[PDB]
Amino acid sequence: KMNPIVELFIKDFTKEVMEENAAIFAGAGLSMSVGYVSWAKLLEPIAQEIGLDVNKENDLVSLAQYYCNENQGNRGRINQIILDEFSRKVDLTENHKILARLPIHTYWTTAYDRLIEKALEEENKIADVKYTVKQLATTKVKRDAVVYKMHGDVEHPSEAVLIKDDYEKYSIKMDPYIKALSGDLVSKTFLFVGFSFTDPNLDYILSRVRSAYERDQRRHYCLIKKEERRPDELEADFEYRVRKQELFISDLSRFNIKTIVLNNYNEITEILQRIENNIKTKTVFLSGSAVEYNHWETEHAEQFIHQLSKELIRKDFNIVSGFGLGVGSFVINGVLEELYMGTIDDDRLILRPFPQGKKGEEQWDKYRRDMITRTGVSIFLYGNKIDKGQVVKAKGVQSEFNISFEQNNYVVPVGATGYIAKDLWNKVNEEFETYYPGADARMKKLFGELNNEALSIEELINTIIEFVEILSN
Amino acid sequence: KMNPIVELFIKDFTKEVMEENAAIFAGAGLSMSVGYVSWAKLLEPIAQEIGLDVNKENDLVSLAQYYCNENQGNRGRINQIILDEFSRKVDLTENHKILARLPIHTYWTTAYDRLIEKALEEENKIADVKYTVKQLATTKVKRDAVVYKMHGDVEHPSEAVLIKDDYEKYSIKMDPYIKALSGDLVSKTFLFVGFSFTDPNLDYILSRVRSAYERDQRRHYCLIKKEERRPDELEADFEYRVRKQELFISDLSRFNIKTIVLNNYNEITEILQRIENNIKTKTVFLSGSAVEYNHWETEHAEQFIHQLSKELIRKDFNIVSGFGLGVGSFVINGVLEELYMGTIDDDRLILRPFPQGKKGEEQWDKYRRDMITRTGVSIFLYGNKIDKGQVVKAKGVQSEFNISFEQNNYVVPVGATGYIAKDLWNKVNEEFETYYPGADARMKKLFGELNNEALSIEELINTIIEFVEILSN
Amino acid sequence: KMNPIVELFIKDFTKEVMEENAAIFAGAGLSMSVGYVSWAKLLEPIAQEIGLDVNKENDLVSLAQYYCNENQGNRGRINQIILDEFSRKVDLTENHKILARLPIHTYWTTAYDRLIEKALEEENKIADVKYTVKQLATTKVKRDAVVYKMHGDVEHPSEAVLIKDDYEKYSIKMDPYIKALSGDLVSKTFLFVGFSFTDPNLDYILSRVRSAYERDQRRHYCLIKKEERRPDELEADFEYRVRKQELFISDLSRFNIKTIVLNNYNEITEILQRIENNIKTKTVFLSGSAVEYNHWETEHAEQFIHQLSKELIRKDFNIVSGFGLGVGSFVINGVLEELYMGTIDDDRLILRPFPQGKKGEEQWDKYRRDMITRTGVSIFLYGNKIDKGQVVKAKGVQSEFNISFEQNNYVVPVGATGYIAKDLWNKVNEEFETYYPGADARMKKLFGELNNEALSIEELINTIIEFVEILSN
Ligand SMILES: O=P1(O)OC[C@H]2O[C@@H](O[C@H]3[C@@H](O)[C@H](n4cnc5c4ncn4ccnc54)O[C@@H]3COP(=O)(O)O1)[C@H](O)[C@@H]2O
Ligand SMILES: O=P1(O)OC[C@H]2O[C@@H](O[C@H]3[C@@H](O)[C@H](n4cnc5c4ncn4ccnc54)O[C@@H]3COP(=O)(O)O1)[C@H](O)[C@@H]2O
Ligand SMILES: O=P1(O)OC[C@H]2O[C@@H](O[C@H]3[C@@H](O)[C@H](n4cnc5c4ncn4ccnc54)O[C@@H]3COP(=O)(O)O1)[C@H](O)[C@@H]2O
Repeated sequence: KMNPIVELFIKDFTKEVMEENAAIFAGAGLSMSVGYVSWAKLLEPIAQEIGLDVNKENDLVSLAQYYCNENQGNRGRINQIILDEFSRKVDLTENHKILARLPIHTYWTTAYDRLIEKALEEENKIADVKYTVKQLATTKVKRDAVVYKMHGDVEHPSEAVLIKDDYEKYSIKMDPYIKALSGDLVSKTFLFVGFSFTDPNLDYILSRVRSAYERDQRRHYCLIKKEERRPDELEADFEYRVRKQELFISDLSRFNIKTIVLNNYNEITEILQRIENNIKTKTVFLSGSAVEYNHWETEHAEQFIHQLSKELIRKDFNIVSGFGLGVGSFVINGVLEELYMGTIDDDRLILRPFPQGKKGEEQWDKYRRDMITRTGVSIFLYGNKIDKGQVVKAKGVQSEFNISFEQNNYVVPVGATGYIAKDLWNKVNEEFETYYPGADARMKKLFGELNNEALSIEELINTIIEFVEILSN
Repeated sequence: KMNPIVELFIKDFTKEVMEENAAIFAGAGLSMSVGYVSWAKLLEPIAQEIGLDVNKENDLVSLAQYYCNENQGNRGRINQIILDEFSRKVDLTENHKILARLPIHTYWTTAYDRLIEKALEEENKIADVKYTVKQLATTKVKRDAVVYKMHGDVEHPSEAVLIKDDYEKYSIKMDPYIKALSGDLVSKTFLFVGFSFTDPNLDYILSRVRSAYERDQRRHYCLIKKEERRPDELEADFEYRVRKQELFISDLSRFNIKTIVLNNYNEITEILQRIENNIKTKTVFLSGSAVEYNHWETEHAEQFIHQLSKELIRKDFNIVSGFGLGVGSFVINGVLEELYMGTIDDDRLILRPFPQGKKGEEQWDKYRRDMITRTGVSIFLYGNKIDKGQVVKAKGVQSEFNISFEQNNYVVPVGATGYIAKDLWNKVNEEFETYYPGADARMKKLFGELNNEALSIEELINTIIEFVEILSN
Repeated sequence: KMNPIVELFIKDFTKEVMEENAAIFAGAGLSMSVGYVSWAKLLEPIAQEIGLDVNKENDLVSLAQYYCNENQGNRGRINQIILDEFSRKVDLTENHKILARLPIHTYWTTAYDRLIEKALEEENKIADVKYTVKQLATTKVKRDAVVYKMHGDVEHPSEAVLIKDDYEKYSIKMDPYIKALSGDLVSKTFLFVGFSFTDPNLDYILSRVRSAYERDQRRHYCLIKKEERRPDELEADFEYRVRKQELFISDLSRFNIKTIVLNNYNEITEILQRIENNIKTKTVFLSGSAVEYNHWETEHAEQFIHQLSKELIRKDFNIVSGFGLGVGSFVINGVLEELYMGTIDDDRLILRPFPQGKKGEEQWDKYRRDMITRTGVSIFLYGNKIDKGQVVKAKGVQSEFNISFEQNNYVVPVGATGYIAKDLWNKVNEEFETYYPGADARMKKLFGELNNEALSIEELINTIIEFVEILSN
């Protein structure tokens, strides 16, 4: 768990992303942990040529402009520097991979590198990268996300926004990008990551949006790390910097941009992981097959499964089922009862009955893996089939459990149902920290209660629902 | 083996590439086997909109120009078509991978797709892709090859050369690319693959180079498939098409471009594989360790190894040795005698002595794999070490043989030397077709003679040299 | 040390040359210190024949054109003059030898003499000299550099560009050379040495490149000597000449050519020597053999050597080692740890194990000399072997030190390691000015600290690294 402000932000932004109305605004700071050297370090020889010192300079745009002025406006050196630096092959950080995995269809970047594009490519996602006005007129077919590189691309250094001339002519040359960013800011919920909010173009666009929409501006989010006490600095200077940062945050609020203050930069990764988990765990994989329903009678167990599926649908969960013999019909009935109040939404219930025959069993493993990949939580019930007239614990449920563990999915074996479910519950309780690291007391109590045969249908269903909810929320 | 013309071309172009003075000119036809639909198929709705038929049209540039004329010069539809088609994700063909593996530093492409770029990326090579005049002013650091997309990129459809207006303004807008291609044509040996030589820009550039250099033009190569009898066509029409193609190839030779006529398009892959094999097999991995030199005396075996290494250096082979105990010193002496006639060129002899100690043995496997990867032919001699005062057949030579086989390197175990070399020779002779598929009678005779103890030093060395040469050449 | 502008230029141009993307543009002024009489002195009788005075004339091209006009366009006299003058045998200056020693593959010359060609020949380098349009169509095999004599050769006086007619017909006759120079100016980093930038052809080419590339021109460098007060001139005239030169330099920046102002012409030699030293010292020769590691334990010394080699690789140094007994394995391990993060680049680590036996010891001396020649800095560690069961200071390390001194390589004996290293450190400290003339206080302090046994592994390694870096950088 994190700070209550962080928890509220995680809930709200997960809600925004699940509606596919969220955009990510990534600054250069998101790529500073990857391995690219700092822009000030690159400009250090540039500053030394014109007789300045990059460490004593804070406005690097004016520094680059001064260098260009000292060379009759020529940018060849800076173009070569940025091409040499930001085109290097660097391993992607975890933040880029998580952002690629999230269902985010809009990225706006002020960085010249192609880390977002590579992260989207490695997720088998089609990325429509735009850094030219002409490129706005063409859309890639079946694209997953669109990346607006509003400061240019690394492979086109001459069109990168680096000097004051570029910022001054941006409002004329790149006006369609300004219009697009204004439309996204008024129509989408943005998350600013790695952005210092010192960009003149972004200040201009935000001021225009504020002038247009007054107090009815859309709420956006930013992630900013708190000020850290430098070794040379004194306590008074640190407190002054903290107060300055606080005033900087209220000003951003003037643009209806709420700032989340983070202790360190790894909290960005933690927040992204939490959002990804909240999105992924909303889909539950219901598994099991039952000819004999352990201690419970047939009708009682059927009603239990029906009401469990109805509660899962009611709690805004998407059920994926393999249509196991003896369990599939009743989860289908529960979903139908919950939804027919109507049509079967494709997202709420995904049914994947296994092909029957010799041909089906060849691809059964890939079918099972594809079915499980859609989910983030696996729920196992019973696990008994009939082979030679006798009830024998099933083997498909064990394969499902193995696939779920290999995909880092949460496993919720209900031991009260018995058979392979009870075996899996015993296995999980044998090594609880391996499957649920850092579990709370309530989580342990719910997991232990999952193997209670004295619970009624309602009590067991409520225990399962609460366990799945604390896993997801 | 292929046609004598093809063999002469393979020898000459391998010679050109090994000097790193060869360039590849790839047309759109090189990407027509990957999965991209034909440009005529894309223009079929375009032709139907202006009332024409793309099947009845041969000049598609004029067709696109007519379509643009019917729409007040607007190219949005064609830009969208090319962006949708040529930006799709398609698996690379073998030709692109072989070309990426070859030491070719210059590519000139008339195709908009990024197949060459992806092939170079998958080989861990830095590719400097150029399709804008500005991009010519910046060079990537430590780049392996430069790709000039002279007709534009797929991600920038508006700048693609498709219509007659683009060809008519190319000489003004893209003049630096014309100058660069002229310089490459006069300074590098080109191989035209997938090019139909119907491009007005290439005709203009070739005519300018011819006018500048008269009969002293640099020779270039092209690969063209012979005409095939269409099912509907008659014999007379097929013969007329063959004569027309012959006249086309002879006019092509007016520009000092020799054409290799191929029966089918897989012969392009065969030629590329042959060139890659000729380049790769010129580096021989000399392996072995010997305390007791089988039947031969110590001095006799040392002289044999020395003269074998001297002959390998004399036959233009690059020796890579692991400095095995008892074999390394004498191959070093042979290389020194062959070269000191002088300094040790880094390419001719690469020495990789194994680190000694517990720390070295941890990375010994990766060291061995990296050492073997540099070579294409593995030669094994003896293979006996001393462990507890007795001569025991070594185990490192077996690992080297396994790595060589896993890398598809040719293995030449000399059974006359005995020990692990004799064991490897017996293993190879056990399954000869697995290691040398489609071997000739001379190759089998040489392999059998490799295990003859009655041969002298000169005879055995000549047998080894001839076997390695027929493997390489 | 030189001016900070000169230091920045040296760093940037060393970086450019080490990437093998640097070209040298040599004017006639680079050959005016060799012994050739001035062109005005040669034209003095030519000027007197048409009634003019060469001292009162500044445009010698127009003077030669007037002379040709007075003789019906005949150039026999001027051809004879240039053939007699510039074909004389003159000893090469230091600048030509340094430029030949540098890894520069492209020279462009406006001088008719063959000094660059002779300097490249005396370095055992293959030079491909081009002064005819036809010669551009043929490339020498295994050439080290290509020399474009764009104003003609001395042995072909009739084709030398001397008169206004030659300059006026250059754009038509020598158009391929114009295209080649434009391509080099846009693809390579040029250094202009001895060039006055008053050549109409170079002005035309630079204007065309500027018109083509606007502010995205590649940065180039020029070396220009500052104006000197003539004995007859007054202070006001000298200041006017200084201002005129400043305006001239600022107008070459219009072409993105940065000018380095030098006090005298020997600073060209100093800059070239500094660049050569920076390139040469980046390769360090690691020497030593150790059975007993002085005061330090075996494992401690092994870890020290491993981390020292890892730091050397990390600091962009290329290690050349003779694989000495007890030192070679651990430097190999350090290089492998630094690089496997991967394959062993041939440049980063060159391993030269000595051949073992009577045959190897015959060529051991030449092998050692060839191994050391690749480096510019020699680092000596320990130097103790075992001969008759007792630790005896080695003799190969002494030979290595002697060879390093004979090649003017920097020697860094680490006295803390003891044995021959300590003896060499004592010898160097005995005559410090002989080995390190003009050493700073920091260099002396580091050299003294090199013989401190109280330093830890990290402290000693940092001292060695800092000493080697101040030697190189
Ligand atoms: O019980 P298990 O071991 O694992 C149970 C899991 O598997 C999947 O459902 C089973 C099974 O109910 C279904 N099935 C239905 N009718 C027959 C049948 N299979 C073989 N038959 C032979 C004759 N009639 C049948 O076929 C799936 C594959 O078979 P298994 O994986 O071996 O089944 C669910 O997702 C369930 O979670
Ligand atoms: O003979 P093999 O099985 O394989 C032979 C192949 O290996 C490599 O050279 C060997 C070996 O000559 C060398 N080596 C030298 N001196 C010693 C030593 N190894 C262990 N020692 C213990 C005491 N003294 C030594 O260490 C390499 C690794 O050892 P192995 O691979 O086990 O050696 C070549 O490339 C050779 O082709
Ligand atoms: O130590 P030093 O005087 O100089 C040390 C320098 O020389 C070179 O490495 C030595 C030495 O480690 C190596 N070597 C390994 N094993 C044996 C052997 N030499 C004779 N043997 C007899 C029996 N076993 C050996 O042979 C090189 C030549 O021998 P020397 O130059 O006389 O060796 C490095 O570059 C080192 O810097």
